[PDB]
Amino acid sequence: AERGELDLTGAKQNTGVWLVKVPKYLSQQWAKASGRGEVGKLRIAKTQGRTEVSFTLNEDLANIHDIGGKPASVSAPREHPFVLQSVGGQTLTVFTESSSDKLSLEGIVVQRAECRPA
Amino acid sequence: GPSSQNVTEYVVRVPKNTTKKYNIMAFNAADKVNFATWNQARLERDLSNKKIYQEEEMRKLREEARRKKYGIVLKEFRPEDQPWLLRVNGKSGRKFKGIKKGGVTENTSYYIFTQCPDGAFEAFPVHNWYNFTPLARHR
Repeated sequence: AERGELDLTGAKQNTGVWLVKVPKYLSQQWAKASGRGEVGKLRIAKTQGRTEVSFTLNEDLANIHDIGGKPASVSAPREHPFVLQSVGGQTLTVFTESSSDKLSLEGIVVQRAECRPA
Repeated sequence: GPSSQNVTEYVVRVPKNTTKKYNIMAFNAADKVNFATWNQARLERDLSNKKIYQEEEMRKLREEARRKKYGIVLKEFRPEDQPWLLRVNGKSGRKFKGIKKGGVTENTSYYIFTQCPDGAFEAFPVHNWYNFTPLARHR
């Protein structure tokens, strides 16, 4: 591991990651997390030739509001559906640059998606 | 909806603690990049433009001053927007130049979701997105 070298373990280990487009208000809500830093759950439900992916905030973040206080029922945490997209026509890899200047290939993007507002 | 379904669920954490910045390194399918062939690689900022001079333009009737005056400038060096140079497998291997993608923001941004040992996903914002192509395509 010398200066200027790119650590390759990740890529050749074929470690996979997801690349997701997230609405600004949702990522802003994620910033309000505390403790362990949990924000919610990612759900993947498969039926016959059909897959539904979504993200739902946890109880803590579902109850922190902006100037408004939410309206009707205050029901249950809202499901944010994912719109799955293709990655086949391109090779996307992730590389990190640490505070110590170390560069490393962490993994390959195996799935792309866009998280839609609820 | 469906009477039966197979479900997988994951806790998601979004760390604030991160001594690492996550970036995207993208290759065009046409260049057929295969990591199995990578034995070693270097990734360094290309500072070649640092010492490259460019001509910048600086009473008479305007229609009498067709010939403008020029000087030369040594631009402000922002190591951040300098391209990356990726060199694979020594001096005889492939070389790519990395250029930052700039169709900048709207009301969304990209995150990388990576799985952790405990099974949860951790999401990190993408810092920068680079398109990498063979050095030979650059002039």
